[PDB]
Amino acid sequence: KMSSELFTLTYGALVTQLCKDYENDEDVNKQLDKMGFNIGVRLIEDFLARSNVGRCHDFRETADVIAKVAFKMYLGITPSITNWSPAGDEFSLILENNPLVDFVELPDNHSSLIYSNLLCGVLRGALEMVQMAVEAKFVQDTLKGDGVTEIRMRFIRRI
Amino acid sequence: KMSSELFTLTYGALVTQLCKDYENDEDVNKQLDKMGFNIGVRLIEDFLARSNVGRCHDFRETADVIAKVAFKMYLGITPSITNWSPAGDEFSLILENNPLVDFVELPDNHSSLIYSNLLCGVLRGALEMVQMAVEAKFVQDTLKGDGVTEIRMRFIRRI
Repeated sequence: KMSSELFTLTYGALVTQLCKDYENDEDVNKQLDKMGFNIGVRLIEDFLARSNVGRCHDFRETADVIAKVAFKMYLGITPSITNWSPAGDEFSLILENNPLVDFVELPDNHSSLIYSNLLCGVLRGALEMVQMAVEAKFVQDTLKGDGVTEIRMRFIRRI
Repeated sequence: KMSSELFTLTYGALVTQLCKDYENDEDVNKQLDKMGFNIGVRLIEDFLARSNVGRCHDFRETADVIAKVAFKMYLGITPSITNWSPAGDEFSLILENNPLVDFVELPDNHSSLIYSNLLCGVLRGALEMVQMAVEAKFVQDTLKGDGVTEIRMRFIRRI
């Protein structure tokens, strides 16, 4: 196990490089999400090998495992699961900080950048590989002056 | 604290992006080292705040702190310190794996890529900020079929 500061600074270098390569926040958002997807498709293999979940396609069990096991294992934090839809097909992950944003305050010119957008791709890619089509999106971000960071996750369909 | 697999895959995404941006292994090596330098100049502040070292410019004490505290804290591993020069101005860090290379075997066409070159920049940038000019370079790499990964560090001058 390792503390996170070298990880967060390395992620910072990646965002910096993408900003150099695209000079447009929406393009950066997109590339972070695509990279995250590729990471998630690989990361799920590590996770399933190390965990006790096996084969399952239950959305609530999935929320619990993501929040209480995967976030802890890979980011050192445990977000809360809140704000369930009536159908039980949508939930939020609530993070007290932004785990990738220790000490990285945004320029006012970059209001549209979703700095930690990689994480949405990772969630979507990982779950695709266990036959669950989901959408993950930031709806709050402490970097933008919100009181929490919130990732909203929606179950679309079984694959 | 967090396990390393999301960190190593994120670093992988960074190397991948640089390979797309440059298509030349030497250019990638250079950019990783430059990014590492920028990271090290920031990381040293985190480290000094969290540690008991204060103000010091002793090369052997520095080797010990790097190996036994900083590597453990930021990468979850403790390299050995070996192979001291007679003058005590050069030493090696010996790593049993490549910490950033879990599951990333190189193409034969990329023999010149120093995949984890970011780490050399981090070492040099961090030490510059405590007034020590050093050179850090990979001299062995498990990714290239060597039996260990070895980073050679040389003290140049006080700044």
